[PDB]
Amino acid sequence: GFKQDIATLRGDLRTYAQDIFLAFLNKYPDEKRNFKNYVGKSDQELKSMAKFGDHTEKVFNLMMEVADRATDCVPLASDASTLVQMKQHSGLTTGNFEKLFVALVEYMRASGQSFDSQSWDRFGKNLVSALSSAGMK
Ligand code: HEM
Ligand SMILES: Oc1c(Cl)c(Cl)c(Cl)c(Cl)c1Cl
Repeated sequence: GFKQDIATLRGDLRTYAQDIFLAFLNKYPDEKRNFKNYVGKSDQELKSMAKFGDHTEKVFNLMMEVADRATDCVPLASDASTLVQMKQHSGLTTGNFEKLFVALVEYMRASGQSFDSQSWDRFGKNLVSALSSAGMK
């Protein structure tokens, strides 16, 4: 289930984080307007850029902490308010988080692995709800 999936992702996190984030940026190319430094690069080129690998791993590091702290795929209000208050997320709306979790769930659904895609879908919707409640537009 969901807990085992957090372990599975953590056991190869650099690779999972990079491949899921690339799936997000390729499914939703407009979302690069938040990452202007990633424009005009192929997947292989991005995976060569120090900040791509480091930023994406840190994102997933914190996403897995938030998922691990969740009950029944519902994140702590403390984690939702951290994600809202982050200066790095100044620009963002829940739609930005929605698209990332659509890409993550589609990635899990395409993988040959027994990922609980249903639970990640719930987690993505419940994090969007918690982000709105904590004052993200
Ligand atoms: C659960 C979902 C997410 C988590 C846990 C998360 C976490 C983080 C973290 C930890 C950083 C700091 C990275 C660093 O400085 O090395 C960061 C930066 C950032 N995040 Fe997020 N993030 C999430 C979703 C999103 C989404 C959906 C967007 C935009 C569509 C976004 C846009 C950014 C931007 C623009 C930065 C700063 C520039 C960059 O890191 O490349 N985040 N995020
Ligand atoms: O560079 C980044 C990567 Cl790889 C990911 Cl996955 C995310 Cl969510 C963000 Cl915000 C940045 Cl800046």
